[PDB]
Amino acid sequence: MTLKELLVGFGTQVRSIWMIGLHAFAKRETRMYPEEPVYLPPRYRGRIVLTRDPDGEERC
Amino acid sequence: SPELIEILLTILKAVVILLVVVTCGAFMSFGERRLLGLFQNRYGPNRVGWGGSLQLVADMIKMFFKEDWIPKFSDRVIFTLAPMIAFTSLLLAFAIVPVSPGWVVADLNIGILFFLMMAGLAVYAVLFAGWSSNNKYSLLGAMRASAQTLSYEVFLGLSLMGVVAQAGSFNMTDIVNSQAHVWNVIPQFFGFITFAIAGVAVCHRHPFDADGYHIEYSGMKFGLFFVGEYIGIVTISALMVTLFFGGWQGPLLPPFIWFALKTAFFMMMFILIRASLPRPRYDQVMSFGWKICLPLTLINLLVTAAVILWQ
Amino acid sequence: MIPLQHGLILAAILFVLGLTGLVIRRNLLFMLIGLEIMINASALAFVVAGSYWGQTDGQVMYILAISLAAAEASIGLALLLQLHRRRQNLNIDSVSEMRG
Amino acid sequence: DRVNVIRVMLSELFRINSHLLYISTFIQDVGAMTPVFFAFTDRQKIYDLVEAITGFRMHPAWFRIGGVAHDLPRGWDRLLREFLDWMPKRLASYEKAALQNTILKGRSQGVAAYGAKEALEWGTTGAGLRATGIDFDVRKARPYSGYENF
Amino acid sequence: DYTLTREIVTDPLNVFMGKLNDMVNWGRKNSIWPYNFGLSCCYVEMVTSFTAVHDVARFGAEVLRASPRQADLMVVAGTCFTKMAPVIQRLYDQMLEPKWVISMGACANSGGMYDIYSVVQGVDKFIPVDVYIPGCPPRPEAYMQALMLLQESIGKERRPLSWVVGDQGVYRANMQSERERKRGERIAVTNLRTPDEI
Amino acid sequence: STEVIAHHWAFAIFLIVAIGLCCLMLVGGWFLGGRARLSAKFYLVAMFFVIFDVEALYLFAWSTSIRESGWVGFVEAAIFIFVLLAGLVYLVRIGALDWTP
Ligand SMILES: CCCCCCCCCCCCCCCCCC(=O)OC[C@H](COP(=O)(O)OCCN)OC(=O)CCCCCCCCCCCCCCCCC
Ligand SMILES: CCCCCCCCCCCCCCCCCC(=O)OC[C@H](COP(=O)(O)OCCN)OC(=O)CCCCCCCCCCCCCCCCC
Ligand SMILES: CCCCCCCCCCCCCCCCCCCC
Ligand code: SF4
Repeated sequence: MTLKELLVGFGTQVRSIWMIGLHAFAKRETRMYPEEPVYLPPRYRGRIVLTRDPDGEERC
Repeated sequence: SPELIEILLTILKAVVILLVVVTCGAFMSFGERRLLGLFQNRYGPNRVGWGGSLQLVADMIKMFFKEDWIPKFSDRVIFTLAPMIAFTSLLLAFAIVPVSPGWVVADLNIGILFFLMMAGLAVYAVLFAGWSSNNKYSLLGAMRASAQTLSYEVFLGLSLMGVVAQAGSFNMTDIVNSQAHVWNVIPQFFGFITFAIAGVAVCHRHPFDADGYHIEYSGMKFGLFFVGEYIGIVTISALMVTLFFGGWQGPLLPPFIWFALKTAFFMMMFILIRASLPRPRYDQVMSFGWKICLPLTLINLLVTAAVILWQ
Repeated sequence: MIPLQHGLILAAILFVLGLTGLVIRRNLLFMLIGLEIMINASALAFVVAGSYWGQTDGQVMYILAISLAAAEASIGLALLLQLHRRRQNLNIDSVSEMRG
Repeated sequence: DRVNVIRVMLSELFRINSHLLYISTFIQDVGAMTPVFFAFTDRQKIYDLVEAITGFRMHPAWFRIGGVAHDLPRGWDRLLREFLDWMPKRLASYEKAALQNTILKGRSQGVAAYGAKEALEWGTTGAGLRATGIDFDVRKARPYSGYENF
Repeated sequence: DYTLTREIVTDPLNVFMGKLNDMVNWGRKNSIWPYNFGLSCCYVEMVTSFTAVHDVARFGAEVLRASPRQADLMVVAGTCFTKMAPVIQRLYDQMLEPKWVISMGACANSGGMYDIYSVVQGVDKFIPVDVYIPGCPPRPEAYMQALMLLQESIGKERRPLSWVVGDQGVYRANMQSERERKRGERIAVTNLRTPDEI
Repeated sequence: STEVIAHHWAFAIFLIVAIGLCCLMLVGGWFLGGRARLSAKFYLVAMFFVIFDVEALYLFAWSTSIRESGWVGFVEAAIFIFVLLAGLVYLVRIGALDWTP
């Protein structure tokens, strides 16, 4: 292949090494389940329950 | 007698070196996991023990107590023999490394030649694992990996011949005594880079790694393959420090400390290269091994010879 | 401490073993293997002779011998691949058309 | 009109999610493994907004005959602002780290190429058809759900 | 309580042998290598759990294997289509002991919403399952929770130490159901956040 | 001597401990736990590796004694490496060293 292509490709590889090393120097984005509890929005569709009215009787 | 205690002390030094190298290979399989986590904006295994230190023992126990399995219509001796080669070849190649003044296993007259012998024997692990599995896909993958390995082993020796040409001997202690003023990373920079690529490629590391030839392996044989891979990484990094970075030489710290930091530096760079680089295609890899690196090593040796004969 | 006669006899043993393997085998691959055995035995004999006299010439002849062995193994395996492509069998007795 | 804008925003959020998955999966298929980790972090930002709005991540089932299941929750705009400030730097980093790498270009350029005639005769739509030069997008040719207002 | 396979029995468990069996179980539970197997959307959430924002590698369970021989855990994450069921059975048979199964999602659990002509109604029709995850899809942290449940199940089981010495039976602990374990705290919930806010 | 035989003993112990460790590792793996047509390009690449490996051995022997061979040795190694690169160029230009056509 062309020597210019080889030099440009070597530069791109060096750039990739540099960005991944800088990403190593960055801050972690990991949410530490189960030590860190998962934040769920209020309308999250998880476990189904049956509720009660304010008088204490079951609403169903 | 002083001779007997000197012999036993040297034997104890060799056994200590061997145990530390095997432990370094396994513990830096775990360290590769942790460093991949660190490079990938995550943590890696940090739960099994204090900081994940017992995760490796868990892996070792899991592979020890797995059901041993060999394919039925397959060869048994060749299948069992391939992981032994993949472990033993580079583990034995470590034996020439000078770690510090007074700590060497074999101060051979050949040295570097013994490393070349071990790599040449090391290709048989891939070939044997591919043939013995009685799988067409694994056989084809192993032939591909072996062709790549030969494509880079063909210039590994010359990439080191630059350093031997400067030092005038095959011995390792004389090579590190030839670095008392200038390390070979500066004059043998082409030799430095070509030995880096060759050492990565003969170890089947990223980015140098028809299905794979390890699919039929399981249990403790898979563990042999992987631990032999990381042991080879330790050996290649130590060879790199010995040849191009002065070995034990340093201004302030004790020599073993300097050797340890440089070896750890190059193993960290090994894992960083795994994390960062993308994997090229097959034909591009063989063409970069043959067309670029082999004439580069030949020209590097020629220019090195002309330079050293100039003075 | 090592006799020269013992090294020469070891080389002769390996040479005649390679010759026997060359003759008795119908498969061309084992014929090539026996040829490699014989040439390695000859190179070993040259190493023994050079080491007895304390000369480099034995190892130099060893280098020339293994260069020849590499070239001959390359050519022979190319010919064996050609035979397996054309005739789909490695029986050397079937390659016998010219006679008289 | 508010139904149209809500459905358009949800569809564009999920389109960004799918495209991030596709680009990261392509980069992983080439041989680079770290952009899939970062693209899944961006997918987690999108999933934070989608979880806030619909209460689910992957299969919201939130559109309805005649509208959507609920009104937008209070504070959705802050999460949308956070995602819109987070995304472009990450996308530029993805391009510079993987998409401009010459190894990826050698693996990708010229591979499995077809023109406009082959795309038309096989019913190819989407990015392949537009990559053949044919300017046919449903959101412009046959507009729906208030896409003409954007 | 325990279940025997080669029957409901008691705990069979010397003081060195018990400690070393505990070390075997600890090594097995802290080194779980899942099998790479993409069926449907549940696999997308499973590989989401593998990524950096969740980092299931912290538990030592990130080593994804393309070969069933090197995989200890099979995560059936997706619908069991009738054409894919012999493939799943063959992949499960190709695995080696000890092998564990996690059903991920309603499709793998029971067939889910696809009670249809071309779908097998749950992977436990033909493959034993140790941990079930409800959800469609379960979120990645639910997969991590099922992983922890699998570790608790593994750490309480008794397996043959060697194939030449000792009892070769496999003992699986009949653990308490998670529903009855969490019924104390789940029923006591009174007020939740209103869905109007964020 | 004393140091050379100490190093011989250390090297032999290194050999046997490494081999025994690998064999014991596989023995313990077998013990523990309970039970239940290729193209000619491969030949060409391996053949090229063999030929250039022998030529590399010649350069190995050259490189050790540069300052004992003078400029004549450099000249002879220069014709050697010129024929080396001529063969390499010959292989590259005809398609021998290309995996794909
Ligand atoms: C020093 C500390 C660390 C030491 C550890 C070891 C380091 C080395 C690790 C291994 C490096 C492997 C390099 C693999 C090279 C593969 C070459 C290749 O595939 O080239 C083909 C590619 C595209 O070619 P093209 O013809 O365009 O494609 C066909 C078109 N459809 O063409 C190209 O991409 C052209 C450029 C090819 C590569 C040039 C050399 C790259 C060297 C690796 C990067 C080093 C980065 C810096 C490292 C730290 C330095 C301090
Ligand atoms: C599966 C098993 C396969 C076989 C494994 C090995 C079997 C034998 C095991 C026991 C070996 C015991 C050690 C032998 C002696 C070691 C010391 C020695 O060789 O000393 C001689 C020489 C010294 O020279 P030097 O010190 O440089 O100069 C001063 C001279 N007094 O130094 C030398 O000559 C050094 C050069 C020779 C070193 C050879 C080391 C072993 C090489 C074979 C490795 C095989 C790898 C596995 C198979 C690969 C795939 C087939
Ligand atoms: C990856 C590196 C593996 C190295 C294995 C060998 C370790 C040998 C340790 C020797 C320690 C003592 C060295 C001589 C004394 C100089 C240093 C004194 C302070 C430690
Ligand atoms: S359970 Fe739901 S999310 Fe999982 S595979 Fe089935 S349809 Fe997809």
